[PDB]
Parts: sequence; structure tokens; C-alpha cells
Amino acid sequence: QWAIPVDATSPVGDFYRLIPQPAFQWAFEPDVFQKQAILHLERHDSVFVAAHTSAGKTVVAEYAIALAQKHMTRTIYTSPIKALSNQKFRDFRNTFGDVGLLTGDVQLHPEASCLIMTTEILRSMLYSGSDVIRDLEWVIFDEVHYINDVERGVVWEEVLIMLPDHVSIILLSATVPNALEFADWIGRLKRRQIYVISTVTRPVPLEHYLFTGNSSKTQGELFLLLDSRGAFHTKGYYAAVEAKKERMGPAQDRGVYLSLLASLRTRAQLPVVVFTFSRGRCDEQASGLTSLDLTTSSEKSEIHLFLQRCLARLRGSDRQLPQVLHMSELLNRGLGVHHSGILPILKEIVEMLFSRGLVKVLFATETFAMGVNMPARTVVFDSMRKHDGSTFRDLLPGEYVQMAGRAGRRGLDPTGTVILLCKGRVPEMADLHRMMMGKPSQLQSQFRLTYTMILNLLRVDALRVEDMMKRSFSEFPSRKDSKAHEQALAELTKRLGALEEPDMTGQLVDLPEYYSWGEELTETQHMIQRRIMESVNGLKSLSAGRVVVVKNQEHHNALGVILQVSSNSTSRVFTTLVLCDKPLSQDPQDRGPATAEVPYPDDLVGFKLFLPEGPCDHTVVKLQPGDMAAITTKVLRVNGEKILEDFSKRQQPKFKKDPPLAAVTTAVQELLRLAQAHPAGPPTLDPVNDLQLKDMSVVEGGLRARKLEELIQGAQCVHSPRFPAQYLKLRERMQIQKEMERLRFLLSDQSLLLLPEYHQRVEVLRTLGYVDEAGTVKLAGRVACAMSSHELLLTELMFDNALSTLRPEEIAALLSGLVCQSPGDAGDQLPNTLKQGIERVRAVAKRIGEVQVACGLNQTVEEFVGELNFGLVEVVYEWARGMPFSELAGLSGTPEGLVVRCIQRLAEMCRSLRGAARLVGEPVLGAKMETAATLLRRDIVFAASLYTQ
RNA sequence: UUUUUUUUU
Repeated sequence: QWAIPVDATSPVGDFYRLIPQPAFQWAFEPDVFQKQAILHLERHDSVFVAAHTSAGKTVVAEYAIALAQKHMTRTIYTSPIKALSNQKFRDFRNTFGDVGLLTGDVQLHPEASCLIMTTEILRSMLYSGSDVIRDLEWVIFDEVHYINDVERGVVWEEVLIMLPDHVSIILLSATVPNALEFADWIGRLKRRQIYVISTVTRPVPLEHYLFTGNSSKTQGELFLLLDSRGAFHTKGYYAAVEAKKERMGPAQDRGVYLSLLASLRTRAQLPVVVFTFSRGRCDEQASGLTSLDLTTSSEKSEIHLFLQRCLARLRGSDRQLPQVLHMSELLNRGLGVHHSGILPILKEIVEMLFSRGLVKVLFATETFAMGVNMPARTVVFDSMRKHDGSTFRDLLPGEYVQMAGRAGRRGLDPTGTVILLCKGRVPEMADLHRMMMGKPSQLQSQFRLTYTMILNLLRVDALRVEDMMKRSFSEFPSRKDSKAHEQALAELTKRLGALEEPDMTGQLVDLPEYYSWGEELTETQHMIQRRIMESVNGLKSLSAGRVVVVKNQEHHNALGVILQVSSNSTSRVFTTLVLCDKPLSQDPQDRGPATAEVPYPDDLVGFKLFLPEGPCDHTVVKLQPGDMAAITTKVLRVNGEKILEDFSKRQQPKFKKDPPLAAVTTAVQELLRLAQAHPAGPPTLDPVNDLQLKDMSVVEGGLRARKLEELIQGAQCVHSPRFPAQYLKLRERMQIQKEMERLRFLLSDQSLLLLPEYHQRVEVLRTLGYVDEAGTVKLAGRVACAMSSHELLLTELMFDNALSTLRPEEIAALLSGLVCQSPGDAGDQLPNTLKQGIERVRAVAKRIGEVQVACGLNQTVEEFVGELNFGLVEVVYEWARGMPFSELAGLSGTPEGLVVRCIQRLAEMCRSLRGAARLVGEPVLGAKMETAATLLRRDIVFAASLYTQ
């Protein structure tokens, strides 16, 4: 089975009869699904929790560590966000003993038994041994719905395969629908059974209101469009639209926010989290608001004392700059901002002052929605559309669920209200329906090949790269029933030894090739037949007065004339009068499966016109497009309406004995004479030479058919006495051979979709000097292995003598072009040396893109070289001399958070280069970069975290 | 006009 879907609610009745000494004891009672998850964690199973609220999963995520600390063993807790894995660090150090943390720069206590890591580091310490993996029991994958990401979903699937069998896995999730085809994949990729627990109905449910502006001075009206019972209320939506109708940027929005906070302050719904969707819009209304003073005296005193004790670590001028003062003023009134263009010390101050209720309004953004939990009372949105990938799209359902989920608090309020704040135009409830309710999202797999995996797998001998592709989740549906495919192959290989070898010497010489001619020609006509009904020109021909040949299990190439064409052009049902033999029977028991009709030449040229052996009766059948063998050229102007008013009238069981109508008799006699008048079927309405079409495929098909008919009309096998038996036996073996071939291909190695891209990348890799022939890593490959990003470009640049001959205060500016991810530009007040190094680096990028595009890869040289985005070179060059921050702030118009982030991101390459400069043997760039690194990190750019020390 | 991660030796 490999995946056990344990029932969420039914099984557990006795949680304390067994397990009477829980490894951890809370201050309240764990509910049913957490009881079941702990019940399965007791027996050393591997649960897959899928819950809503972040505080329901960490009861398991710390009971597993209480068990880990009880046994002296070790556990690795992995979270994707670098800032989310610090408050967890604080809570695990406060709750019990030693918990080490490892991130891009922090290495706090790398010897504990709760190392907290980002998965991109565990993927880096799986390629080597690292001697920690010998001691694990549990690996708590925290947020496992980042597989659906496009730029990091490959890490979780590179990790989940290489993990050995003895290491148990815990997968916390966010209630995705398709949990049973993923836990089954992990269950049968390893050989352990996996239990799935999924919950709904988070406590303290939430009412989704809608606030539309009116009488912005005091009046606030809230319309209910969703309730505690899931019932959609359209009445509120309608009320909103009329409310917008009677009335029919910053000065109005200020009154909108003062009306919202005026109707909110009258009640106790104070701790309100506004979600804005752009940092300029986020700080604009916070600047323009400018008078609330929502804070009393004692909380003002506590805020002031706390804020100076926390800020007084850093030096003097560094605590007096515009943002710090402005933010302190806002906090003094009780207002905060939490966007991504602010210093991390202020994101941290706002979050640590929001978890104790000393701030009342937060103009947060999605980073607060993901990186922390800290539940608040009332969440208010600000818009419906965001700008993700330059398409300025509408917000999709999965996100909304999370922010709405952090609306209710736990036992400090009855429920939680989520207020949407549509202001510009009507809410357009139609898309609100599928966004605000809807199955959250499936679980995809964004697997792709990078150079790092290829190098770190060629480096090792016992692992092959196609192994990783076969074990990949994007191959799971294909490779699901692999044991059944191989068993079918192995049990039909036995069957192959069975059939006798026939003798074709003489009259049977061309029997196999003839066989081939029979199938393909037939297939061709069907393709041509498809090219007949799919055409718009057939759609003009398809009308009353059309005779067709009908071919299905009931009618065997019986000639019919269509009475009418259905008005519904989707399901083409044709009421058509077709001649058939008068039924000389009423009992289905004499009818049985008969001999498989061998194709004779008389059967393979056109359609053998059936001549009824009995009297010429009629039927009127409701025909499909696929049941008609041919569209005949004849135009019989018969009037369908009277024939319908006669057949449908007569088809009363009581009216089966009506006298025939003249139109029916005339149609039957004319059809019968036409049946006699063509020896094997009249010519069809030619697709090209009669319908005036120009598709090449139909012309090749028609000429191939003509050549095959001429060839088939001379076969010698048709005259042999034992033609049918040997022939049918050959048919059976040929089908078995074809299905075996397809079966082996599906089990073969060419099935992998990305294999040609693997070959092309390997070839381009070997064209540079990184891998010898027959796939053995060379020295440049081993250099490019241990690199963070852009390994190829960095190692090629390092090996060449471009950078070697520059100043240490200039190499930082040269490397600043790889990291900024910001709108870029050139400079004016720059030395000459930087100004020629930029063309050299860009020329190297052009060379790399030209060797990339000259191998088979599809990435144009311009799109590859456009990743090089200089424009922080001057700022980093001035910063890495001793120049203080204020001049940097003045210099140019970019928010000082996206600059400080770039500076640590640069200090992590002038530290990931210590590993390659010490391995190639070039100790003078190492001795310049180990200076250029210690001269760049001195102050609030690299200020230590608050809840770290 | 979003967010975003890549230890040690």
C-alpha cells in the first residue's frame, strides 16, 4: 500500500491508557489530530501533518524533539525562510537546553542536537558526509509546500531522494488536496509506511466582512459576505454595489482610513494588521496619516525604555538617521511599518513589539504574512491584485487563506474578522467566489537540471544522474506501476516461446509485408477520414441531402442518407436513414462473436458495398461522426422533414404497422440502385481536388493509399489454401511484439523527458575544461563544485587573469554586479580600471552564452548576459573604504534595505571564494579578498540580531 | 511595481 490514510477523527479514544508518561506536557489539552500525530510519533512512524494554523503543528514539532533529547539522539529542523528560522531558534532555546543554528552566516553552536538549518545547506552537507548524518533520528521538514516554487522546488526533491532509509521524516504542511499521491511517492520511494493526517476547521473561526467607503468622516458600514458557516452571502455584495452607486488619491484615502479606524477604535478591535502590496504605497499613507496618538502614557514609557535599551548597542550616529527617528515617532503613537525596504533591526523591533500588544496598527506586507506567526485580532486587506512577475496579476487563493488564517487569536477573543477594503471600483464578486473559497492548490514538481547536481553526481561513482531523474516526482505517474510493467514483460517473454514458426516458402512469401500494407493503409484512411469531419468544408457539406456510408459494430458499411443536422454543433448527432437487412430475428442468443475478417483485396479498396441478402428494409439511426465510413459525393434532394414526421410518428410500438410513406420508399429504392451501381464504393468528395484544400498530409496519404492499393491487388497469398490461419497467427504475434516494444520503451531509459537536455548540458560542460571524456571530473569541475551560485562564470573568471590584478576595494565592486537584483545603470565618477573590467566581464559573459547556445541549449546569449546587472558598483566601492551610511543614503535613490541585503550577499561570496582560492593554489587573491571582506562588515549593515544574543 | 536561499572542511 505504501501510504496509509489514517482517519483524522474516528480512531482515537484512548490517549492516556497507553503512553501515560508523555515526553512533554503542555498547559492544556491537545486535540484529536495532534493526539493522533503524537500517537504515531510514539511508535517511530513518519507522519505527514497537513494543518491550517502554525501553532498546531509545532506541538508535534517539539514533542519529536522531546523524544530526541530523551534518547540522546539528534534532529534537524529545516525551514525555508532565513528569518523564520530564528524565532523558532529562540523558542527552542528558551524551552529546553542546547539548540544550534546554521544559516548563511550564523553558525551558533554547531554541536547541539537541534541544529536549525535551511534546506539549501542540508543539500550541501549531503554531498559530503559531514559526519552529523550518522546520528539523526528525525528530520522535521517545516514548510513543505515550497516545492511548488519555480526557483527552489528542486531542492526539496534533491534532498528527499538521497536521505538514507533509517532517518525518519516529519512533513508539516498547509492542507493541500492531493496529499495521497505525494505521501505515496515518499512511502514507496523509501520502504516505510507513511500516515497522512489532514485537518480543517481551525479554532476561533473568522468572519470575512467588506468595508466600502461612505461618509468618510464618521460613518462606517460593514457588509457580511462570508460567515462562520461557509455560506456565501450575495446580499452583502449587492448592498456594496448600490453603496458605490450613490456616491457616483491620498486625500480621500486618509479619510477612508480615518473612518475605518474610527469605527474600529469605538470597539476593542484595535490590533489591526493592514496588508499593503507595494512599499511606496505602504509608507505613503503612514507618512501622510501624521496624527493619531493611539497610545497611553505607561505603554509610551515602556516603548521608549525598551527601544533605547535595544538600540543602544550600536554606536552614536548610527542610531540617528531619518528612518530610525521617523519609525520611533510612529511607534510612539502606536503605528508601525513592516515592508521589505527597511533595516532588519526595525523589522525585528516591530515584530518583537507586536507580539506583546504595544503597537496597534501595522502596515505590514507579505513578508510579515510568511516569516512570522504572532497572531493578531483583525486583518484588513488593501487591494485585490499584486505584481509578482511583471504581469501585475490578481492575488491567487493559496495566499489569501494564510493571511485570513492569522485572524483569530487563541482564547483572547471569541473570533476574528477579516475586512477587505475595496475602494477603487466594485469588488467583482465572481472571481471572489473562487479565490475566497476553493481547493487551495495541487502539489506540483518543478524539477529541472542544474550544473551543481551534475558535477556532484559525476564526482561520485556509485550514483548516476539518470537515477535521480527516474526517482524524481515528475516521473512518479509514469513509474508508479513499474513492478507491474516489468512483471508483464517477464510473463509475456515466457509466452513468446510458444507460437510455432510458420512456413512462407512459396505462395506465402509476401504474407508479412502484405500484412503491413493492410494496417497502415487502413489507418491512413481513418486519418484522412478525420481530416474530413474536422474540416470547416465538411461543416458546409454536412447538411440535408447527403448520403454517407456508416461503419460501426451495428452497421457494416450500410449506405445512409442524412435527414437533419443537429443544432448543437458540439455533439454532432445525425438523424440518418440507413438501409439494413430486415431483422429476421428477435433474440440476442443466436448472435455471437465470429471469425476475425481477414482483409482481402476486395475489402481494402474503398468500402465493399453491402448488398442485403434479404428484403430491403430501413432504419433511422442517431449516428455519430466516427461511425460514418464515408461522405459520398451523391446529392439526393429528399425532404427530411416528412421522413422525420413519418419515422418518429411510426416509431410508436402501436404504430409499427403504418403504411410506408412515399419519400421513404423512394429513398430506399434510390439507395438500393446506387448500391448496385458501384462495384466497391463510389468515389468520395476529394479533399483537395473537390473541396479545394491544400493540406500536404492529405495528398501524401492519398498517393500512398493509391500505391498501396495497386500493390495489394497482386498478392499471391490470397490464393493459398491456408491463408487465414497462418495470417491470424502472424497478427497475434505482431501485436504482441508491438505491445512488448512499447512496454520495454516505457521501462527503458529514453522515457525520461529531460534526457536530451542532460546530454546537451554534459556536452557543453565537457567542451569547457571541467569533465574529461567518459565522464570523469577534472580540476576545474572540482573547483566549480563548491560554489554558491553562477559557479561556471565565477570559476572561469577566477581562472582567467581578469580579476587577479585589481585592488581589494575594487573586487567587491566587480562582484557587486552579480547580486543587486535591482534596476541597473552605469556610472560617471568611476576609475578607469573598473571601466575596463566591466567590458572584460561582459565579454566573458558573451563568450559563455555563445558556448551555451552553440551546443543545443535554448537560452539566448542576450537573456543570459542580461542577468549581469551592474548599478551598485559605486555604492559598494564607496562603502568598502570606511565611508559612513548617511552619504550612502544621500548618494542615490534606493531603499537602504535592498542595499544592506546586497552587502551581506556579497560578503558571502568573498567568503565562498576562500574555499576555491585555497584549493587552486593562488594565495594572493585570497590575501586580498580576506582583507576586502574584513573591511566591509563593521556596523548596522552587519548588526547582530536582537533575539540572538 | 512581489518575494526570494545556497554551512563546514
